Amino acid sequence: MAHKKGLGSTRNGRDSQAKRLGVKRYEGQVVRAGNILVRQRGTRFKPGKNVGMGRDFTLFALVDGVVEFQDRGRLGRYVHVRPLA
Amino acid sequence: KFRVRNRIKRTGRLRLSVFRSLKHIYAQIIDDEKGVTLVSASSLALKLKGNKTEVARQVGRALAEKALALGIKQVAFDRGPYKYHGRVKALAEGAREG
Amino acid sequence: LLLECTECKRRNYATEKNKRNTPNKLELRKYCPWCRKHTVHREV
Amino acid sequence: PLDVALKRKYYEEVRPELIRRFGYQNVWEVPRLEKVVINQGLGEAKEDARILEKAAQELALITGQKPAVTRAKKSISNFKLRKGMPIGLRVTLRRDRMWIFLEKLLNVALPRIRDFRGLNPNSFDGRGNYNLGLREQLIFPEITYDMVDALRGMDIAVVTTAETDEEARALLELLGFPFRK
Amino acid sequence: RMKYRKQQRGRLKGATKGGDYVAFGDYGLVALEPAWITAQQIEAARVAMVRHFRRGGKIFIRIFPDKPYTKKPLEVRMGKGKGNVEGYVAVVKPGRVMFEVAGVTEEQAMEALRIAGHKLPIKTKIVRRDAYDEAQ
RNA sequence: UCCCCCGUGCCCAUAGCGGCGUGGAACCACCCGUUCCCAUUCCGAACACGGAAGUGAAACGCGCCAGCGCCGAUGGUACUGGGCGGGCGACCGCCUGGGAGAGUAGGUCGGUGCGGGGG
RNA sequence: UCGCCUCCUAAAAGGUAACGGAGGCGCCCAAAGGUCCCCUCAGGCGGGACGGAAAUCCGCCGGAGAGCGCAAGGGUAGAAGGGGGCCUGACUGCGAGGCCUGCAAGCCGAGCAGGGGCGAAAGCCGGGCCUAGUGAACCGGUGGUCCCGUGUGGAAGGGCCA
RNA sequence: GCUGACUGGGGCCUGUAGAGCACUGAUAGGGCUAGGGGGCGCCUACCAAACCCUGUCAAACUCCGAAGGGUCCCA
RNA sequence: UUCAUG
RNA sequence: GCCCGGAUAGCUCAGUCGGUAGAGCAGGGGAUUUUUAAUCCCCGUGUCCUUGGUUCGAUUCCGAGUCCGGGCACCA
RNA sequence: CGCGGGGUGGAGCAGCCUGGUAGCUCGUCGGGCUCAUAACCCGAAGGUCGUCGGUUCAAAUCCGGCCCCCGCAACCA
Ligand SMILES: [Mg+2]
Ligand SMILES: [Mg+2]
Ligand SMILES: [Mg+2]
Ligand SMILES: [Mg+2]
Ligand SMILES: [Mg+2]
Ligand SMILES: [Mg+2]
Ligand SMILES: [Mg+2]
Ligand SMILES: [Mg+2]
Ligand SMILES: [Mg+2]
Ligand SMILES: [Mg+2]
Ligand SMILES: [Mg+2]
Ligand SMILES: [Mg+2]
Ligand SMILES: [Mg+2]
Ligand SMILES: [Mg+2]
Ligand SMILES: [Mg+2]
Ligand SMILES: [Mg+2]
Ligand SMILES: [Mg+2]
Ligand SMILES: [Mg+2]
Ligand SMILES: [Mg+2]
Ligand SMILES: [Mg+2]
Ligand SMILES: [Mg+2]
Ligand SMILES: [Mg+2]
Ligand SMILES: [Mg+2]
Ligand SMILES: [Mg+2]
Ligand SMILES: [Mg+2]
Ligand SMILES: [Mg+2]
Ligand SMILES: [Mg+2]
Ligand SMILES: [Mg+2]
Ligand SMILES: [Mg+2]
Ligand SMILES: [Mg+2]
Ligand SMILES: [Mg+2]
Ligand SMILES: [Mg+2]
Ligand SMILES: [Mg+2]
Ligand SMILES: [Mg+2]
Ligand SMILES: [Mg+2]
Ligand SMILES: [Mg+2]
Ligand SMILES: [Mg+2]
Ligand SMILES: [Mg+2]
Ligand SMILES: [Mg+2]
Ligand SMILES: [Mg+2]
Ligand SMILES: [Mg+2]
Ligand SMILES: [Mg+2]
Ligand SMILES: [Mg+2]
Ligand SMILES: [Mg+2]
Ligand SMILES: [Mg+2]
Ligand SMILES: [Mg+2]
Ligand SMILES: [Mg+2]
Ligand SMILES: [Mg+2]
Ligand SMILES: [Mg+2]
Ligand SMILES: [Mg+2]
Ligand SMILES: [Mg+2]
Ligand SMILES: [Mg+2]
Ligand SMILES: [Mg+2]
Repeated sequence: MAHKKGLGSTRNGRDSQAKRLGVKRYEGQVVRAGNILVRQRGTRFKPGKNVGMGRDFTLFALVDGVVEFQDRGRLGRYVHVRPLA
Repeated sequence: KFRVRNRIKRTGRLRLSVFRSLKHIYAQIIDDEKGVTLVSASSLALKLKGNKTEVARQVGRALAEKALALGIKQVAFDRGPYKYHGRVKALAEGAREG
Repeated sequence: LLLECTECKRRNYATEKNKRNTPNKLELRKYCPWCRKHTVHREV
Repeated sequence: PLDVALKRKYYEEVRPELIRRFGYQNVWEVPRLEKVVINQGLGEAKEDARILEKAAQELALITGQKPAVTRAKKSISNFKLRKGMPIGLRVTLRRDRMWIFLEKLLNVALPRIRDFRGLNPNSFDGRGNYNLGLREQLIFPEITYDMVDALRGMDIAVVTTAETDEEARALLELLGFPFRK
Repeated sequence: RMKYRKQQRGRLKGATKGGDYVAFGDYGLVALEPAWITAQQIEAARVAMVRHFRRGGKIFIRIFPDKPYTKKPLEVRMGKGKGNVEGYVAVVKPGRVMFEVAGVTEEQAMEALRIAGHKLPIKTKIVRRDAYDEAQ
């Protein structure tokens, strides 16, 4: 007979489309001016030398150079592009 | 604490860090990205007795002449506990226009 | 309401968003227009 | 001025008395005096034009220093005021102004609280920091009945440079504070 | 009793923090296979033991059901089930000591913890005493 | 060339906290005053200026201490790329490379640049 | 239920599903924006006149457990928190370069010029701590405009810019 | 026209498996002890917060956190 | 002129 | 989005087509009062929406703005 | 078995507006009336606002969700 003796109102099918966060130019990448480095929501990666912080903390290289990182422990995880010549 | 840190809101180079003591006033041009102090100037261990506004002007004159003694023209003021005031560095010879 | 600042008996709506109950009523903001730089720009 | 009478009594008797009392090893080791704060709680910000900043002028004419209205940090709905703003009066007296206020307090004001068997020497407890309340604010030598509308009991707190409570006890009891024993 | 829970099945994989030693009491039931020990099986084994050695000693239930076992009410598939059919379930991996009896003699302890293992769905060992320790 | 002090950075707690003594010739600070600049929703408390009468008492510097903290190996398990099996199952076993976390032994109250001032 | 945001499932890049788990948005703000200068939180311990056990005040211990308009994370006091002063950069032209993506969108954007804000100056400012707060097109409206104006001058009506 | 999948060497990123309570929560036993229950005047069992030892658990917890994976360079 | 019952 | 009408007391409203401010109900007091109403007499809760303005003086007239009740109209 | 709707004084109900301002009738208690009860008149008083957990400065108000009660559906085979 298949006495379909139920229903059910779900309430939790909802998700925002994900944002492709994170870092995009790792340590040693040869980036250019305006090439964004970190796409983040907080400021997990603090901007160092020659790296601007964006409006939503998008780190991005202000010069033509090769990226290098450092974890300054208590201070933060600075991402700075050291320029080349 | 005086946690003020109008230090690290200076990333432009040639950081003129001051120090307004009770006795003297010291001043020193530090270089950034390679932390080496380039020139410096004390006040009372250079010149005039403790009339501190005028001698803080005169230590700045001596420091800017020391800076043009090796040719540095664009710098950036420092010492977060400043309250830029009677500790004067109203100067010539440094084209920061401070 | 969405209100646009006009250069004073002139052009150049500047198009802000006011919060009308909280203050409005001759919204006055110095603003750079398309022509003749800097003015007073009362709203609407 | 600079020659407050209580300040002179401190600088001429009490500091060598505390030295010859405790066997100090420094002139700055003696408990100095650095703070007399006066707080006025004053949760009165209802309707029908309840201004009540006459008490600020009243406290200013007592002490000699215009107190600041301090906005409430946390907003609690038990007493109906909320959202920061309305009232709490604080004044902080340091040097010679603190000394002339204590000349007005210790000799003229307390001797009078309506019974006044003394102060409460269980009130220091660990820091320097002797705190004491006032039920009736008009014991002071400036303000009698015809300058107010209601009773505006403040509480003062005098802070010493004393590490324990025994040191500030021995300081203030010779500066002129009586106590209960 | 708190933060939102109709939580997932997980998987009863490898057991290392799932199983260290016997700490409280003397003797201990200890599991030999990962299984879901319900609150009903916990209460069932515990009131087997406390009624076996009557008015006896201490029976420490070191596990605790903290996982909402969920059961749909015999229908198709629209969302998670209503939750907590008998209730909550202690996710138990092997080597975990489930019950410990304290002070009561070996003849009651071995014929009590055996009853607890008989009402539990897990093949068990029963440990005596003198396990892992740390003090100098 | 070395310790002493002052700033100023680097590594970011192996350098922190709390102790326990020492420092005052200088330096640095507290201090003595608010006229002077500028000050604090009150208060020269902070900030600032004048001073130098006094003091290291705080603060700070520099030593010892392991109490808390922090770091923490050697191992060895966990876990696992990769392979190959057992297990109706839940899952487990072997080989191959990696290899933690906690823990334990312990290590530890700086190390180091730069410019001044001083015996 | 239909779009958007936050976690998680998502298997330590990204993305990833289900009528899987759990919450939110359809706004707000002329100061909750900019800049300059200050200040530090919650808590707990005590101590204090009405005073709640948390009003206000004082003193210690308090490195983030407070706050950031709002859900949730990320972040954060060496400020993004709170206060004060001055203001309009909630500009106009652009924009190298990227991120992302099927296209369309979305997002960051140093730098140059005009013209200003703030500051002594270095600088910072093209909205808000950030990711939600929305809507392709078409058809109209409204304000300008050196554009077109059906032979010509002009209007109608168009475009363009808002 | 050797760049490719793959691999080796480097350098990073990340927060899963593990694991641990440093946080957000749930927690088991014992000691300590703020507010209600026994007549309640001080008073009486973990009938009950925080601490305290000893125990644990977590996709929406992370002081840590591998295997790996991703990317860039030299091969 | 109102107004129910013991 | 335009077009009307209105802002007069606690409420609903009229306005000599500027020279005086008002009803009606509500509220209160007072008279009778079996009950409550009804009835009777007397007082008000009044910047006449807000300002600007025209006039010698403004509710009145004029414009602006705000709330306020509608009428139609599209609605991409 | 799934929707949506209530829970508010002894009972029956208004409600409560982003949350701060809680009542109505009858019933009740005391009085007055009456020979006495009715009826009527006068004074008040009574409620953890369904429990619970949630954001909130604060919940009865808003968000869930759980227990009773109500109204609906439970169809095509
Ligand atoms: Mg920016
Ligand atoms: Mg500096
Ligand atoms: Mg509109
Ligand atoms: Mg160090
Ligand atoms: Mg010690
Ligand atoms: Mg010593
Ligand atoms: Mg000396
Ligand atoms: Mg110092
Ligand atoms: Mg000392
Ligand atoms: Mg370790
Ligand atoms: Mg290890
Ligand atoms: Mg040490
Ligand atoms: Mg060391
Ligand atoms: Mg990922
Ligand atoms: Mg801000
Ligand atoms: Mg107290
Ligand atoms: Mg008090
Ligand atoms: Mg915070
Ligand atoms: Mg919101
Ligand atoms: Mg964050
Ligand atoms: Mg300001
Ligand atoms: Mg595209
Ligand atoms: Mg775009
Ligand atoms: Mg988006
Ligand atoms: Mg925002
Ligand atoms: Mg079309
Ligand atoms: Mg023609
Ligand atoms: Mg023509
Ligand atoms: Mg344009
Ligand atoms: Mg795990
Ligand atoms: Mg825990
Ligand atoms: Mg957490
Ligand atoms: Mg790695
Ligand atoms: Mg992956
Ligand atoms: Mg090659
Ligand atoms: Mg009748
Ligand atoms: Mg009758
Ligand atoms: Mg009868
Ligand atoms: Mg008879
Ligand atoms: Mg009217
Ligand atoms: Mg009216
Ligand atoms: Mg009319
Ligand atoms: Mg009538
Ligand atoms: Mg009538
Ligand atoms: Mg009248
Ligand atoms: Mg009047
Ligand atoms: Mg008029
Ligand atoms: Mg008029
Ligand atoms: Mg329409
Ligand atoms: Mg009621
Ligand atoms: Mg009822
Ligand atoms: Mg009665
Ligand atoms: Mg049919």
